[PDB]
Amino acid sequence: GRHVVQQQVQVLQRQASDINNTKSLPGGKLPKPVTVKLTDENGKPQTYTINRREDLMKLNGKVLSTKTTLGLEQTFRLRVEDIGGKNYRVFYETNKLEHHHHHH
Repeated sequence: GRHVVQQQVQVLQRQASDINNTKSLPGGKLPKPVTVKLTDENGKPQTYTINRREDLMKLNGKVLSTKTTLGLEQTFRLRVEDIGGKNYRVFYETNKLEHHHHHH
């Protein structure tokens, strides 16, 4: 359902936090790989292995689909951005229901 996205993206925001709080080996590679799992808009869970802090950027641009009862399946997009020296934050953008942003 929609909670798949809401859970996976939320935990990913925490994942980024872990990655961001974890020290990195020369190059920006991470001590220990983290498994992040996103379900694409077609409904297939893809498991990404974060071996470097920069792997967070791989997730930016990911598309999710949200199936909700009493509504419709909306397209959600995974967005990650830089906040510091190889430090990235995660959130989700929804262009299907725009309250302030307009598509360019």
